[PDB]
Amino acid sequence: GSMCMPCFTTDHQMARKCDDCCGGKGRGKCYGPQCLCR
Repeated sequence: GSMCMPCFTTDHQMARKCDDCCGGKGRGKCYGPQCLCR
């Protein structure tokens, strides 16, 4: 699908994980339930 991985509000480190999925610092955004690569 569009998302690299989910974003869950209950994971306080979701932003870091989403960046990891998307290849590093600043590369992913949590937008609602989806981590999307910028």
